[PDB]
Amino acid sequence: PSIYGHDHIKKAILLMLMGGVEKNLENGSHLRGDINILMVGDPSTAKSQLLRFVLNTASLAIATTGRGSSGVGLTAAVTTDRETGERRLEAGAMVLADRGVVCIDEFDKMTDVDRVAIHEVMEQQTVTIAKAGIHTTLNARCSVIAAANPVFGQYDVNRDPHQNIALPDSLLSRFDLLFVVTDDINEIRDRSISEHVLRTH
Amino acid sequence: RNENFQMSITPIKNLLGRDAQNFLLLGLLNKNFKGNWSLEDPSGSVEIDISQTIPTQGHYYVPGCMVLVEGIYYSVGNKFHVTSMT
DNA sequence: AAAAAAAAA
Ligand SMILES: Nc1ncnc2c1ncn2[C@@H]1O[C@H](COP(=O)(O)OP(=O)(O)OP(=O)(O)O)[C@@H](O)[C@H]1O
Ligand SMILES: [Mg+2]
Repeated sequence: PSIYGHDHIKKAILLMLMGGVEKNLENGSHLRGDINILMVGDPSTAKSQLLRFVLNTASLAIATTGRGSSGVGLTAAVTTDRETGERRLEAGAMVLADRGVVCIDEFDKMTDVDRVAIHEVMEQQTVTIAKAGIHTTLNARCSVIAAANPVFGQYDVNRDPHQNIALPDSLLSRFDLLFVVTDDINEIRDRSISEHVLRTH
Repeated sequence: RNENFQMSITPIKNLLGRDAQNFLLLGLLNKNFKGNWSLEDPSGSVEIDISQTIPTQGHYYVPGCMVLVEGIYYSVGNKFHVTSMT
């Protein structure tokens, strides 16, 4: 209730938290069941705050940032057990978030290499690890919400949408909904949001 | 301290964000640098409108005297369309 | 096995 505006963003969040049913076929393999939402906008437009709210209100979710994560350790890791002395897999960031939702900040600022992990997971909702003699397919049917800022400091309305976003088209095509948010200067809305924020504090 | 006033007046500066609403104000009525009549308050100043002003007779309206102004604010420009002065 | 710093292409 403390976020002014963003009505349809809230509606999309509500539809995402309780998304559609998964369809499986004996011949059609697998059909994706949830919805992913991506947001891009100029700074200070309440994206991280809404993401934190979604994290707090969700039944199961994991917090992740683009710069402070590595794709190899984000899915599965190989470590040795102290008792037995053998090596066994450790679940990654989104494996723990199976059937949950994963929220990522600074999505555009993440290293390009790690992005392939998302390219692996969001494709078929299954991550396959093959390293040091371990062969297993791990299930991960999580939904991913991300927020990234454009290449320039502020969004350019007069420019091509493709050149405003640093991410490649391959991953952008997977996300169902693209939302662009800008803080247009308007004295009426400035007064309204100012009195609202002063009410909050 | 007046008995009648217990309606409330509003500072000039708080007129910036709203429009199409009537208000009561008071301040130094004088001429700005450009040459128009304006109201000055410890908060700010605005432009006035006189073309449809009905005064309270029996008063010498001279620049430099505090006057109670009633009218509607408009944000198309910065014109406070006055309807009465007392 | 996996993270982080350095010189050279
Ligand atoms: N509509 C709004 N209602 C209330 N607060 C808002 C609104 N829009 C922005 N804010 C405020 O903007 C501030 C900036 O917060 P935050 O950094 O999370 O936003 P952001 O848009 O996600 O920024 P960034 O792109 O830098 O991560 C917050 O303190 C938040 O309260
Ligand atoms: Mg933020």
